[PDB]
Amino acid sequence: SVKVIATDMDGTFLNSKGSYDHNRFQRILKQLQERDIRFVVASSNPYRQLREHFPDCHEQLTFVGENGANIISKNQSLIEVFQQREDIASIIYFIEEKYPQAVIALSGEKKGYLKKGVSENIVKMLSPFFPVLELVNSFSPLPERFFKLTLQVKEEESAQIMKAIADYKTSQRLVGTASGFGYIDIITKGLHKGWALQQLLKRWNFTSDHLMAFGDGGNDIEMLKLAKYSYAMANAPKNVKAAANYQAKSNDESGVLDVIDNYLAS
Ligand SMILES: [Mg+2]
Repeated sequence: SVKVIATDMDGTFLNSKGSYDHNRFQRILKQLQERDIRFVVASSNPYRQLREHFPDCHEQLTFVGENGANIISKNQSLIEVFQQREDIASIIYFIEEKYPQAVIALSGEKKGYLKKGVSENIVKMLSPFFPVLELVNSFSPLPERFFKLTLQVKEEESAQIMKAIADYKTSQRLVGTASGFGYIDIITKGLHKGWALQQLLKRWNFTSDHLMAFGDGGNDIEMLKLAKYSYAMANAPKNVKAAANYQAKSNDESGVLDVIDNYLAS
């Protein structure tokens, strides 16, 4: 009895080439709509970057970006929660002083920011997760309103740095969540994809019993635990599989659309 379908993007809905079966999807979408089944894109990426994947139908979908702080539906802003400048400045000072190896990117309403001096190769890596990317000589004072920050770090120091963040004075406001191999999103504490879906379920008057959800990452775990019909991609790591009730094929075998066509076929 599925009424909302929510999917992660990178590593899940998207294949390893960063694309998906457009035709198969649009035909599925027509089906979902005529059944009043809601479709939710739930990603750490900014909304502006998520809509580009759905050029011809984005206005018919709901988007959860920034892991949760920004929600758009029907091409309209439903929720936008910004971090406090004082908190941002403070966690930045802490990371610069304590973990100089982490590359810091700020994710703003309209663009992203890196510090000048970051290597071209990093700039080239990140520039994909941002509409526009501006380089500044300092973060103090700050530039725009910001949904989240992103740290690029060695995957092996990831846990340590996340714990350092959780133990810092900004603790009640800011928390890290693994948003990919070698990445930590510093989000407003509690504003994760599970929270986002709860807000949408509560607003559409459904329960988690009607939720089907797909993920492959740490930042998908609250969402997966929430959804009764929770799917870890075949390519997800053990801990993310632990949070799911069902396993899908890999993102390179259209694992998401496969499950959806299966449900519909039911
Ligand atoms: Mg992912």
